[PDB]
Amino acid sequence: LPVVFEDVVLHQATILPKTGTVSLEVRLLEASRAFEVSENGNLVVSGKVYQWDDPDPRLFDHPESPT
Amino acid sequence: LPVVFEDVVLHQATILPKTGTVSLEVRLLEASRAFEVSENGNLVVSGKVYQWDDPDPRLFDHPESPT
Repeated sequence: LPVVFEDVVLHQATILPKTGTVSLEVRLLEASRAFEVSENGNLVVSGKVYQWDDPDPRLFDHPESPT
Repeated sequence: LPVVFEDVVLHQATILPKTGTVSLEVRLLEASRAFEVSENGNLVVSGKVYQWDDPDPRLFDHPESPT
């Protein structure tokens, strides 16, 4: 699955506890191509995610270095 | 449930056929206070909906008439 992200925003950081576990819940709106990762009902990450219809290798050619 | 809608956008108008039925799907994102309505996988309405914490009856007082 070649994937594409767009307009990702990180609102707060999740501090992994030394002991125990923390549950991250991810929700998708395939209609709008949006996702939201929430921790205990508090927004953590929000953006757009959708499959890449036509991957193009040319995107990964290394640009000429200015120096 | 006193509710507040914000930034409501309608994308395409759904035509009810004379016969049969049309299915409407609603998905809420409680964390982001955003909703989204889709039909057959095509976006129909998007926006923000959330519960109104402190209703104010002052808001519904009838505004001064233009004339």
